[PDB]
Amino acid sequence: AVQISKKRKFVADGIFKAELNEFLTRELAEDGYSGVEVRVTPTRTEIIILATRTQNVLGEKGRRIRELTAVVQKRFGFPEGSVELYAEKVATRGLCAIAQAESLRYKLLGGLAVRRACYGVLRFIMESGAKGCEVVVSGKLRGQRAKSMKFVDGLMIHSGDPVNYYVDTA
Amino acid sequence: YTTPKKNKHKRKKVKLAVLKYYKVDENGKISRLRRECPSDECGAGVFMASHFDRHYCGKCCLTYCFN
Amino acid sequence: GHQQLYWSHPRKFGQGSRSCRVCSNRHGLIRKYGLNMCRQCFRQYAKDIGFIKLD
Amino acid sequence: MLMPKKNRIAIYELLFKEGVMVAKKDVHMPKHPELADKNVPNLHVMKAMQSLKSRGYVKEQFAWRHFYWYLTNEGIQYLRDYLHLPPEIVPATLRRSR
RNA sequence: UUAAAGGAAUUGACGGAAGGGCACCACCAGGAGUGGAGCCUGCGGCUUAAUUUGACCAACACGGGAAACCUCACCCGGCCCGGACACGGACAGGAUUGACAGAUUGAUAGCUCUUUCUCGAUUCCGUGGGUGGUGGUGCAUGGCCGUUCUUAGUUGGUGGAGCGAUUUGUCUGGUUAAUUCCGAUAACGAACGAGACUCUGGCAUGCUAACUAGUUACGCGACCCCCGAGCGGUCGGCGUCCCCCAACUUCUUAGAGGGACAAGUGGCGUUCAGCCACCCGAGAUUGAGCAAUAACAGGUCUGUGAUGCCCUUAGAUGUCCGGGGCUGCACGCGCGCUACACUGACUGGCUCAGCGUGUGCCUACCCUACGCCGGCAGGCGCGGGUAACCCGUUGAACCCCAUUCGUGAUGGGGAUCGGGGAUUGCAAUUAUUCCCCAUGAACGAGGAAUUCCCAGUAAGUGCGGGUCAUAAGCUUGCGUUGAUUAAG
Ligand SMILES: [Mg+2]
Ligand SMILES: [Mg+2]
Ligand SMILES: [Zn+2]
Ligand SMILES: [Zn+2]
Repeated sequence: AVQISKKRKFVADGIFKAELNEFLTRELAEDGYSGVEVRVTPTRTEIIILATRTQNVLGEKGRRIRELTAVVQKRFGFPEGSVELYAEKVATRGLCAIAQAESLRYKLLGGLAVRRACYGVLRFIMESGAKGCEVVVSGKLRGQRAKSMKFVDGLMIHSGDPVNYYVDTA
Repeated sequence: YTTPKKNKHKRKKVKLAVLKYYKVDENGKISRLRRECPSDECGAGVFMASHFDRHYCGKCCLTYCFN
Repeated sequence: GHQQLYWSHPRKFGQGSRSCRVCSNRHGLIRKYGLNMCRQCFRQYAKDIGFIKLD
Repeated sequence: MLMPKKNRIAIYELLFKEGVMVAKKDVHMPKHPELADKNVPNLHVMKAMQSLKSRGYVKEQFAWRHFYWYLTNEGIQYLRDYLHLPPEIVPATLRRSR
C-alpha cells in the first residue's frame, strides 16, 4: 500500500540490521560469528554471514542456514522467496575483535587461568599482523572483591577520528 | 501477615455420578425428560436445562422464559 | 480470568501502552522517527542504526 | 496451559511443516500472525513450546522480544507419531530446497 | 605489662614552607542577576491507610520522573495461573472446562452460593522440580556513566647510578594553550595523551549542475500617470522542456577543488624557539567533538532474556481489575517564571527569521491550506502533503510609527476566587488544558551571602524538537536585537 517517509525509511532498515545482528550474535556466538552484511534489492535480498567457522553454520546438507533463513523470513516480514543467507569466511581470524572476544569467552568457560587465556590471545593477534592490541578482563577474579587485569601490548591510539576505523572494539 | 477474612476455597464441582436422562417403559422406548436446545446446532442433541420451572441452553447461553 | 475483563483497561493512548521494541521498558522511550527503543540502550545500537556522533 | 486440542494440532502442523516457529513475547495478543485462522492467542503458542522444551524436543533462543524455536530430531520423531504421519513425511528441515 | 618501640633512605599525600606558571566551575574591572515578593517545580520535615522510591563540588526542573486511570513499586479490596516437566494418584459404572436466573458483589468477577445444563483427556490432586519478581544486596558484579580531571600528564626497551625500594631518561634556563618546542645533557631510541584529525562557521560574480531552487530578460494581462504618453513605474498575476511559444547561475541548494602558513614587513629575543606590531586579505586564536595512565568501595540490580547470592512463590512480593495515593501542609532549603513601571502599559497601524517536525507493521491518533458557522476557545464541509513538491515567500516577538495614561500600589502587577462556555478522553472531583466576565493579593529593585559570563558574548525576545490523547514556568536546539567591563 502507501509507503512511509524517507527519514523513517533509513531508521527502519538500520533497526532491521541491528535486530538480526543481535539474534545472529546469540545463535552463532559459539561458532565464530564476526558480524553480518546486508544488501536489499527489489527481489531476493542477500545477507552474508561473516562466520569464521563456516563448517559449523552448515548442517548435514546445510540445515542451520535453512532454518536460520526461516526465522529471518518468518519474523521480518518477508514472503516465501525474498531473503537468502550465505556463510563466508572473514580474512585474518585474529584481526577482527569480535571473533576472539568470543573465542576467549569459551576459553574462560573452559576453566583456564584468566592470565593464561588472555596471553594466548594477546600473542595471537600480535603474530597475526597487528599494529597493537589490548584486552581488558574485569570482574570477579580470585578474590571476593572484583578487580580488572588489562594486558596491553604494542601501541594504540585513543583520540581523534582515526580511532573509528583503525580500531575495532568488542 | 494475617488474612483474617478467609477467602474460603476454590470451585469444586458437584460430582453427580449418574446420567439416567432417558426413562424407559414397555421393554424399550425412546422418551426424553429434558428439553432440547432450540439453537441452530443441537436439535435433540446437547440438552436444554430443566430447573424448577425454566429452561436454559448451557452451551450457547440462550435461555427460555421463566415459566 | 473470565475474558470479558482480564485486559480490559484500555491500553491505547498513554505511556502504559508504549514500550521498547528491543528491551521492553515503558519509561524514557523515544518514539521519534518510529524508533521506539529505550533511552538507556538506544545508545548501544546507535551506531548499528548508523547514527554517528559529530565524529 | 488449558490446551484446546484443535489448536494444538494447529500449532503442531505449522511447527512440523517447517522446523521453526516465531512467537513474540507478549501474552496479551489474541491473534498469532502466521496462524491467523483459528483465532488463537499466542498464550498457547508460548505454553505449548514451554512443554516442548521440557521434553527436550524444541530448542529456544530469545531475540529482542521474539521467541525463536528449532526442531531437535527427537522432537521430529515425536511429531510424526502425534500427528499420526507415515515415516516419509519430513519437515522443510532436511532437504526440500537444493 | 607489651609485638614492636626505633634507625637511615625511598615513593606518594599534605604544609596557616619557599620559587615558577595557570583557571571568569578563581579574583580584579564590570554586566545580568540570584538571595526579599507572588507563583511553578524538586528535596527535607510534619501529617497520612499509603503520602512508593533512588541520589545529600561530583544530590535537590535529577532517574530524560509534565503521575487524572495505565505507567506503579506504595495503600485498601477482589479474580486469575500465564505452577513447565518427572513420578504416583485420580481416573469411561462419572478426572475436568464453561455458564442464564436470582440473596451474593464495588463489579453482568459462575468470586462464592442455591439449582442445573454444558466442555472431551484438555486437566485436576499429591511430591520433587522449574518458573516469574520495578523483591533485597551497586560494599558480590558486568556494562555504561560521572568524577580527582580541562589541567599537561603517563610508560616500557637498552644503557648509567644505587645492596635495595627506586632513580636517570621525564632537565639549569628561554619559550608555548600544551614535557609545546629550542638548547642543555648518562643517556639513547620510542609509545600514549597534547597536537594533527572529523564536524562546523566565515570566503572564492571561479568549476560541475538544477519544472521539487531561482534570477534576469522577453511576451500577455492589470493599474497609475503633469496631459495623455511610454523601452515610464508597480505586481510572489500569467507564460517562456510541455516537448524549445528564452537564456543563465549572482542570489538558493550542494559536491569537488582552492584559500592562511605566523606567510610578508619592521621591532624584540642567544638574532634560538618564539613574541609584539602593522600591510594585504573573507578570515591573522570560529565553535564543538573524541580524549591517556592509574583510580573512586562515586551512581545505577527501578531501564535490559547483563547477572551471582539471598528472599518470595498460589491467603503468592507473579499478574490483572476497581478505588485511593505518589499533588496531602505551623515550617526550612534549591533550580526557575512573572514583576515592581513612563527607557513603561495600553489601543491601532507597520514591517523582518532560522533550526527543524509531520498519516503509524503491532499503534487507535499526523501537519495544516481554503470555505462557511461562532464575540472566544472552537465546530463542520472540502483539499493538499510520506515532503527544496503541501502547510510555507513559515507575514515570530522584541523593535519601529502614531494614540491614550500621567508617578497614585495607578490603565503597574495579576496572585487568589465565583459563575459560565468548549476541547482531549473509558473517566476531568483533589479545578487536564484552553476561552469569557468578574474579583484585584503581596510587590517601591531586595541584608549577610552567592552564581554565571569577556564578542555576535552577556542580556532582552520569540520559534521549533523532546515529553505529547489531552499539554511547557522544564530541557535541548534555533534565529532576532545587541552591549557597558577586560587583554591582567
Ligand atoms: Mg535493568
Ligand atoms: Mg512612573
Ligand atoms: Zn446449539
Ligand atoms: Zn529482601
